[PDB]
Amino acid sequence: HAGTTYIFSKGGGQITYKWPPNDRPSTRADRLAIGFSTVQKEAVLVRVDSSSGLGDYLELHIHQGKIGVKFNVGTDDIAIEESNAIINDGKYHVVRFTRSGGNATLQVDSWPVIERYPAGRQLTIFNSQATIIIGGKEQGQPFQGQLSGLYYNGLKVLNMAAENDANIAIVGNVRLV
Amino acid sequence: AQYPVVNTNYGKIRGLRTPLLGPVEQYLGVPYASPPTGERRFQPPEPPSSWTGIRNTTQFAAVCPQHLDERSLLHDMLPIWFTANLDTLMTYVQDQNEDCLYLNIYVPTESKKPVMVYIHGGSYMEGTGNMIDGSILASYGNVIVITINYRLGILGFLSTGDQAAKGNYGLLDQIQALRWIEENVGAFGGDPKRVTIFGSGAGASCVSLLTLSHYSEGLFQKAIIQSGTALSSWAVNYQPAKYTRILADKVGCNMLDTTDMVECLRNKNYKELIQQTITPATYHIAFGPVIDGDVIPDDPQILMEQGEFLNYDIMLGVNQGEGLKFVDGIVDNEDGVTPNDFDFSVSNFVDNLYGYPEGKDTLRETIKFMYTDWADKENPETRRKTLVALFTDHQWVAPAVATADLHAQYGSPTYFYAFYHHCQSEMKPSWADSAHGDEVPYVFGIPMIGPTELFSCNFSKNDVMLSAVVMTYWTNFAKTGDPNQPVVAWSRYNPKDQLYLHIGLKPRVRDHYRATKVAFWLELVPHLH
Ligand SMILES: *[C@@H]1O[C@H](CO)[C@@H](O)[C@H](O)[C@H]1NC(C)=O
Ligand SMILES: *[C@@H]1O[C@H](CO)[C@@H](O)[C@H](O)[C@H]1NC(C)=O
Ligand SMILES: [Ca+2]
Ligand SMILES: [Cl-]
Ligand SMILES: [Cl-]
Repeated sequence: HAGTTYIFSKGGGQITYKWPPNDRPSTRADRLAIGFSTVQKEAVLVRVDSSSGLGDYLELHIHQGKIGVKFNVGTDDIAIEESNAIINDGKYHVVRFTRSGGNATLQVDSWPVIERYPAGRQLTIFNSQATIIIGGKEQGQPFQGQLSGLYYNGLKVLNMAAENDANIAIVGNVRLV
Repeated sequence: AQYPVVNTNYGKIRGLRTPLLGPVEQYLGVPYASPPTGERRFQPPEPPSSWTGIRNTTQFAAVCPQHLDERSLLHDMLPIWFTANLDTLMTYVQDQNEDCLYLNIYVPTESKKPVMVYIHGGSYMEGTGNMIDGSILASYGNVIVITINYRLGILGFLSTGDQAAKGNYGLLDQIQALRWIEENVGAFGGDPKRVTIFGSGAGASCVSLLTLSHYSEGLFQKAIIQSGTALSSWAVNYQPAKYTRILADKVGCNMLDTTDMVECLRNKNYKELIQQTITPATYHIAFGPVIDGDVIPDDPQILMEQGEFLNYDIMLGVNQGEGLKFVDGIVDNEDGVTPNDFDFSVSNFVDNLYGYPEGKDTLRETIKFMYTDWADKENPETRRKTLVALFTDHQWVAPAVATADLHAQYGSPTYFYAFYHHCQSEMKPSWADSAHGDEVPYVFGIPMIGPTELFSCNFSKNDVMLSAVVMTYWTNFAKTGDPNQPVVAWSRYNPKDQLYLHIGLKPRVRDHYRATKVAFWLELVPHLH
């Protein structure tokens, strides 16, 4: 774990970045990375949501001890998983996710890059990105463990949270190690 | 100080310091791409050559080729000031050259300034950025204003509908200009992270198309789309091969192979090409933007319905009576239109825009009903207004609102206006309301100086002040994404409340601009087919 780390304790917690309403980015390609440690089999780690009314979203999660991303940019849900690396072991891990239109990459540590190429024509724009929620409380799957080095499309979100950025709201059982 | 020099990434240029509001530095005839001549006719533009020493950019370069001829001209599509004043206008295009990719920079003397880039154009066939002087807007708004020249007509938009000539060269030119600006505006004290593109008419259509192209990514953040959209009958050419063939056959390039056909066209003298008459179906274009699958990747309707565009701050609008020309020839001595002329006029409209047999007896009767003032159905002057309204609604308002709704729906900050003012002049009959192009003088501060040869308006104190209001809104938007903010309140537009600014002597926020008429065109008329 390097630099700004946050610990998430029993009962849960949350870190929310709201984009100023006049400046919600729409993207054709995305890039998400984070460092984590957890013993949990189930949690939502990070979730980027489009404004109310729109279905587009991107969600980094753990399911059956395996890290993956599920996103939607207008066609269907597309899922990508590292379905071999056990990552719920209390040890530090890095996950890197890439999206390009309907296509996506994922890798964990130095394991081979997983690629996903969904079949049929695909929408490509993630519209009107409104909130980055870190912690999984809202999704009903709170994360417990540590997070560091969050990067989303250039935004080093956790540092921003460390430096009291106006748009960040920190709630619940979350501590700035 | 008087002839200031700026070192661009291609070498130093020398401009003029011009007084009018502080003085403005003018750099005219700056080259932004290599001449699209020879092998590079019907190809994408290429970057310009660099030079040593100082290059004078102190007068307008040669303009792009165009042949202005009543009867070749697309009258219904050109703004009133253009068609009203075409002698003193041919004056601005009398010096042509295929080598014409030049832009002009207006820099106010006064960190890093916003940049407004204007895309001129009436019909894609004509014009030059040079007839708009950006000095007043620049100096009043403390923003850099750039005007451009891009390839026009055949040279700018010829396409075969296959790989031989993919088209959109003029749009590619606008992109190349924006690339130049991104890399070089800093040297003039511009901020590449605050580039607003804007335009009126066919220029507005370009601006809308550019918001749908992956090529635009990073080159600008805001757009102002005045009196045009990507969705009108005349915004896009869905039948380029047909018109290219007519041209080829006229100039003796009859080969059937499209690759050989283009090479033959490529070696022809351009003057021979522009002298031809290729007349398009009424209200459509022979040469213009096409759906090539790369630059414009699909029908704009589909792209916008589906949300396939990035998040630009957008301002758009329309003028009260854009469609003045629709009543050419049928207005009598008393400024009225007869019932027979009303019928004929709606009948011909149906034939030109809804030429499906049958279902058109129905459509014609419905349109007549919709555009009759049932509370004053005998008044010939009202008949006239409604006819101008029919065409204005159909060609401008309905698609503007369609466009506004779709940007707003996908979360891009949207601002809508209805422009209800225009200058007193002889360019236009006294009964007419604000016509196509009438906003231009206000956006560019012309009243602050006086009448010009193109806008021979008799301006009043009110005109000066309305111009001040418009430029403040426009440049505020350039600065912050919000026309109310430099660092009367114009509410944001979303498709729920649909608030818009009524721009006139007394500006005011209102809602659902002509919603019933827009519904009629967008909702009812499609069903019924
Ligand atoms: C550029 O034009 C100015 C206009 O007066 C002139 O003085 C100057 O000599 C020209 N450029 C060069 C390189 O001489
Ligand atoms: C402007 O309006 C005035 C008002 O009487 C009148 O002289 C005429 O309509 C216009 N003036 C000029 C010089 O055209
Ligand atoms: Ca989408
Ligand atoms: Cl009516
Ligand atoms: Cl209405």
